[PDB]
Amino acid sequence: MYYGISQFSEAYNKILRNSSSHSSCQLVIFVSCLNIDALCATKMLSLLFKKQLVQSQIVPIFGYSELRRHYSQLDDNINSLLLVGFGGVIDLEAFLEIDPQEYVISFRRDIYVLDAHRPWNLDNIFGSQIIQCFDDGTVDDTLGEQKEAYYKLLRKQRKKQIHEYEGVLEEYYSQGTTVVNSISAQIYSLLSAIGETNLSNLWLNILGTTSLDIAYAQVYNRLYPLLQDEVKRLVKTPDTLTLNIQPDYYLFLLRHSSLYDSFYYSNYVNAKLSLWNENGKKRLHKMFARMGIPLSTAQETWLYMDHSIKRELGIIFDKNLDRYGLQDIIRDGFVRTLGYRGSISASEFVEALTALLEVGNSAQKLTNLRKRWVSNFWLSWDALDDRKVELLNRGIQLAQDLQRAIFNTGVAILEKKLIKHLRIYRLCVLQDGPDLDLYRNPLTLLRLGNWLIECCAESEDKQLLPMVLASIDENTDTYLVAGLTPRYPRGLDTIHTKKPILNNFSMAFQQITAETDAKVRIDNFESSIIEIRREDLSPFLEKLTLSGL
Amino acid sequence: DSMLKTKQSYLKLNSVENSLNGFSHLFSKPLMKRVKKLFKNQQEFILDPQYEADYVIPVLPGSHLNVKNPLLELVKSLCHVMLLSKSTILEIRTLRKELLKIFELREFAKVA
Repeated sequence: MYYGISQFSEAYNKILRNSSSHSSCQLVIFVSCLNIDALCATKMLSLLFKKQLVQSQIVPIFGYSELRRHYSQLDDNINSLLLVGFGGVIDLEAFLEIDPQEYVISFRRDIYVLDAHRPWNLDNIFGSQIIQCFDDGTVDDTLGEQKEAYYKLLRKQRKKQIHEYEGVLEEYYSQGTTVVNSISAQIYSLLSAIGETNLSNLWLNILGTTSLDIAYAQVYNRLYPLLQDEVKRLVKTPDTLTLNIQPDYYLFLLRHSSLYDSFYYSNYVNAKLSLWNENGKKRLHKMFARMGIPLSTAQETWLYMDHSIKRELGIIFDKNLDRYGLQDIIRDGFVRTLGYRGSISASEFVEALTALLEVGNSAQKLTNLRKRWVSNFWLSWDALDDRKVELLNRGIQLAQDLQRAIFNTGVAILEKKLIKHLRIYRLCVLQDGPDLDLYRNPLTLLRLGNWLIECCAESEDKQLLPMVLASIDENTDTYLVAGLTPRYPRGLDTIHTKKPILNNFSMAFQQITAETDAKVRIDNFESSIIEIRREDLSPFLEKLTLSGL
Repeated sequence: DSMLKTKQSYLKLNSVENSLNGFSHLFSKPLMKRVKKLFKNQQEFILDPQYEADYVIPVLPGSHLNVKNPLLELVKSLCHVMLLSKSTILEIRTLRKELLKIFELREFAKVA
C-alpha cells in the first residue's frame, strides 16, 4: 500500500507542513457530487480544517470533463490538492498529463486521491510518487501477487516470464467495479487516532456508513459493530443531545408518516407481498386486522397516534409478523434527540438528504442541468447544520412525493409487462408515460431501478441476470441508460456471500465505444451510466447482446 | 409491370375502376420479406466505420429536410408513389400500415 491506516496522521502532518499559511489559500478539495459518503467526509474535513484555522476551498464537480477543465484552471501556488469520491480506477497522469520532471523540486504539488472502488488502477499506485492515496488495507494482502509482475516488467527463452506477467495483469483486470469500504469510516479512524472525536463526528460517521444500506448490506454488516461500540463508548434539559440504540424497521419515514402509508410504500413489504395488485392490499388489510389496529387509527400521524399502542407496537409486531414472514423488517438503529425539538433516525435523515439532492429550488441545456445539480448539492450541504430544520421538513415531504411518483410509475411498468426477458440480461425501456422529466437524474433512476430489482428478486425466478434500464428526454432526443446488478434476498445467510456480484457494464460500454463510432458521451463518475442517441440505441443494444459479457 | 398486367387482364375480361384494382396482390409478400431483410441488414451494419460510406445521405441544392433513418424514406417514397391511385386508397393504406408495423411506429405518426 502507499499509505497504510497506521500512518494516515503522518500525511495529515504533511498538509500542515505545506498548506498551513497566513494569506494564501493553499488547499482545494474536489468532491464527488451526487454521493452521500463524499458529502459526509467533506463535512468532517471542513470541520477539522476549520479547527486549526487552515484556509481552504470546496469545489463540487460532476464529470471528468469538469475535472480536467478545473485542473487546467489550477495554479502552482496550490501545494496540496484533495480528491474525494472518484479518481481511483483511472491513471490521473495519463489523464491530466502530469510531467514528473516538471514538478520535481519532492515533486512539489501533492495530490491526495481518496476513494473506495476496488478495481483501482495498479499503475496509478506503483508507478507514480506524485499521486498518492489512502489504501483501506487492500494492497497489503490482496495485491500480494499482482505487484510482482508490474515490478518485473516496468536469451530467447525469457518470453515465458513476459507471457506470465501479461496473463497476470489481464487476470487482475476484467473485473467488476465494487465498493468495499466507506470514506467516512477511514476519516473517522484518522480522527480517532488523532483525538478529535465528538458527537458531530460520530453522527456524520453514522450517516456515511448507513448511506450504503440499500446496495452494500455486506459492507454495512461488516461495519456496524464498530459504530455500536463507539457510540457505547461515547432529566430532559433543553440542551440534551442523546444518541441511542433503539429498534427500527425497514419503513419509509415511520416517524413522520402514518403507519399505513409506511407499510404501503416500504419497498421490502412491497416486494414480499405484491402490493401493486389487489391481493397485496387484501393481505395487508388482513395483517392490520389480525394485529388489531383500526384502519381509522392506523391512518393517523405518528405524533397523535395512540400512546398505548405506540408502546405495544414492538410486541404486536413480534406476535403478528411471523405468519406473513416479514420478521426480517426488525433491526437495531440509531436515534438522535435534541432537547424538545423531536426525534429523528439515520434512515429518515439520509432519505431526506437523498430527496433534497434529487429535487430542489443541447450543450447549453446539459450544462444547465449539471449546474443545477451542483446548486442542489450545496443546498443539501447547508441543510446539515442543526440551526436549520426548514431545509429538512421540505426534504422529508419531497421524499414522500418522490417515493409516491416512483411507485406510481413502477406499478404501470409491471402492469404493462415491458420487462423483456432476453437470453442473458433483462431489458426495459420507458418509451412513453407520465412524469418522465424527473428521471433525468441518475440518482432517481437508480432508486427506481433498486425498487425494480428488489421486486424481480422477490419472486420464484431462479436466474440472476443483469438489468438494463433506459429513459428519454424529448428536449435532447437522447436515451439515458444505466446498468444494474442482481441482488440476493436480504434475508439470506452469509455462507452464500463469498463475493459480491460485480458490474461489467462499464467495461462492455467502453469496449463497444472503442470498437464502433457510436454517438455516446461517457463522462459520469459512475462508469455504468452512459448517454446514447435515440437512433443509435437499438443497434448498440444488438452489439451488447452479441458481445461477450 | 404489375399495373400493366392487371390492366391487360381487365381489358381481356371485357369512382372505382377495375382496370387497376387488385394489382398489389401480386407483389405483397416478396416486398414484405425484402423490407424485413433490408431492415435487419441496416440494423446490423449501420455503426460500422468501413460501411459508413453507403449510408451517407447525399446533399443537393434545395434540400431542407433533416432526417436519420434511410429505410424510412425509402418506404415512405415507395408508398407515396403507390398512393397516387385516387381509386385504390384502402388497399394501399393497408399495405402501408403493414409495412410500418415492421418498424415500431404508428399509422398516423408525424415521422411517417
